[PDB]
Amino acid sequence: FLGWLLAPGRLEFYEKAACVAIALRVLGIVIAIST
Amino acid sequence: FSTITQPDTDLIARQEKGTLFWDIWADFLVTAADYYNEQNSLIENISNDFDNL
Amino acid sequence: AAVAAGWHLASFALNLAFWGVEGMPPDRYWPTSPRIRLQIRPGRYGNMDGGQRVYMDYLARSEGVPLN
Amino acid sequence: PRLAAVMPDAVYALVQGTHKLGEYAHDLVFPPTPEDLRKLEQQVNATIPREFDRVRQRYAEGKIANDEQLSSELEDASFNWYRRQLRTSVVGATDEELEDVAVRKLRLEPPALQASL
Amino acid sequence: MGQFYSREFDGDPYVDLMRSLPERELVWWAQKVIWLAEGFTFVDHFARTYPRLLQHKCQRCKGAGVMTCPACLGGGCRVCGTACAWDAESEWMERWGEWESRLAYYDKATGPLMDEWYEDVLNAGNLEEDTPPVEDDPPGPEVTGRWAEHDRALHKDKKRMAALMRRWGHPYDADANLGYQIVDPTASMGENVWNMAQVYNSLPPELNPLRTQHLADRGGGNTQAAVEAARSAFDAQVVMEAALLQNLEAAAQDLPKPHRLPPTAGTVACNECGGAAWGYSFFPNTAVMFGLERPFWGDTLARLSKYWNPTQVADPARTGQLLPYGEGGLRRLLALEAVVGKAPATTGRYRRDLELLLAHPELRDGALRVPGGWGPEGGLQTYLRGQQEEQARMQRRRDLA
Amino acid sequence: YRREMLHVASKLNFRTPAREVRIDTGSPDFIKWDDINGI
Ligand SMILES: [Zn+2]
Ligand SMILES: [Zn+2]
Repeated sequence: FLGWLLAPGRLEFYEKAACVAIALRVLGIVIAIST
Repeated sequence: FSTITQPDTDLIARQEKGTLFWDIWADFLVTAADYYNEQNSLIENISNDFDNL
Repeated sequence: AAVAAGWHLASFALNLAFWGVEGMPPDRYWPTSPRIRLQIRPGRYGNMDGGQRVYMDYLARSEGVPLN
Repeated sequence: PRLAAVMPDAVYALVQGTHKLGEYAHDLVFPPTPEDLRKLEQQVNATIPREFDRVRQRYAEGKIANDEQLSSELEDASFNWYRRQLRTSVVGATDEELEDVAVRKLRLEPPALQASL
Repeated sequence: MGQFYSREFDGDPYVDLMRSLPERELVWWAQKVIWLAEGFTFVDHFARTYPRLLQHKCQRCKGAGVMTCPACLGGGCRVCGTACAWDAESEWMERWGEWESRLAYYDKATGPLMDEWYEDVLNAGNLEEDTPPVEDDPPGPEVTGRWAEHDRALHKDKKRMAALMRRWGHPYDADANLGYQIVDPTASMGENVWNMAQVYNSLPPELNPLRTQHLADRGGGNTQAAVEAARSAFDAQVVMEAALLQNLEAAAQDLPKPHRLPPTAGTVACNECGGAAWGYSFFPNTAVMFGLERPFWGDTLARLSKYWNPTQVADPARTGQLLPYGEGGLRRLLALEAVVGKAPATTGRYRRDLELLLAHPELRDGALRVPGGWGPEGGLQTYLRGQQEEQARMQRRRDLA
Repeated sequence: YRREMLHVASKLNFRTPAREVRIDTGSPDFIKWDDINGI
């Protein structure tokens, strides 16, 4: 099960999604505190 | 039939966010407005109730 | 194999003999629309004013109207 | 950010943190001996290669460094030991011919049992 | 992303708040893609793991699809299978030679060294050199010995390599190895399959049809035929390897194997199933659902220990049975193998070479490395015949002058 | 946060006119039930 869940393709998807989520959260912070 | 026609994640999240923004935040600032009573008035009341709350 | 298929054929002929509803009265525990029976209706979100348009064409494609 | 590198770091953090927490909580209920802290120092002292002794004493008498002159000093002894190890592995040690390497890597000679008793 | 303006989006209390906050719309789009990814994953897991309850196995062969032919346990058996290809033990090293040749083509392990040497032999004009090493020179001749031979052959290093470069080019130019920068271990899978699918890059030179597409006609009518008739066998071998590895990956767990292969030289097919070892049944196979498909070691131990110990209740006194069961017991009742074991009879085919390795000790020198094989067509005997023949050639050339 | 408050306060008219009422029962002029008559 874990060999299927942490396959390389799924790993790269998780990486991309985490990066974009961090970006959007920090952008929310930036546009909120500068208001 | 009655299982697969329930609201999916989008609608459930919309409901939760709507209750957070309108079931508490709306009536609270309504109370503030009546205590303090067109964008200028917006800025006025948000600033005042921000300060003294 | 002939017997085992004749069973199904008899069932299908019986279902054919019905042909519809003529002979069946209305029933109040089983209306014809499942939304009445299941108490389903819309809420406040998910309702756009641009939705009725697409609604109509769905209707137009269900009733057979070929115009679309 | 490259989870394929984060997972080993996560397990490493867990292992090392558990070990440190354990040693902490172990030297509290049992305070360490005030003198055999020198004995464990001697035990780790008996294991250092010889290529480092030319540096070691130099650190006692001031001479050695400020902080980085040392860090570049250990690299020289380290690579000397490293190249000595390469030589010993391939062409043999300091006092053994090729036949002794052959009998070493063919495991033809048992560990001496008669002598140890 | 400024899509929720228009008039098609009035009537929802939340879309308007996203009309005034584009950060909210960005969050909305991100979440609306992530939720769909998660749904795909859920459904994929279900479809992967649910069919495992409906798999049932034959109860006679226990999902092997194949039973033994007992006669072949102790002009052969006509009932049991046919031999395989790697069973001929006399052709093992030849097949391995062909395979390692074909494998040396793709092998990109030494890639960086070949790359730097190719770049040095292409430019040959930069010369970013430094101080040459203090050179010791080889011994003069007339000093016979081994160390002298080592040093002498070692120092003639540049003219020999030059002759090598003059005969065979750099490997990338003769197409002997894969191309210059076709594959990169850190780029992506898609780019690498694109680069390799470009011009028969997946095929070695020997099977590349472009090498031969120009001349083939009345002379032999074979070269372009005996090449497409070898590339076919090659691809069959590759697909067979894929099938075997899928079987092994299924057998790594306790799952039943997907590819049912025909019987082999010691086994016959099961006669309850046709050899189809298992199947799907719409009935849930409770043994998997409750986890009882493995049999508790003690039970198997008991069953086997009672199977290998047949019991005799009768006594040969009452029943006049003098011999154990079997046929022709009377003839059955009528050297130093006990001191030095039996002689192994599967290795006679090497005897000859062994004897050579005892008559010519010099062949054990650490400098030599022959191809490998057993017949007079392989390895040791090839080198030996070459040595004797060339020394005879030179002997005859000495006297004529 | 605040940025949103402004958007809500801009729409505070389209929402609902129902004002909850905090009635008193110990108030001095709070009217009991039958203190009103003629009814
Ligand atoms: Zn079977
Ligand atoms: Zn047989």
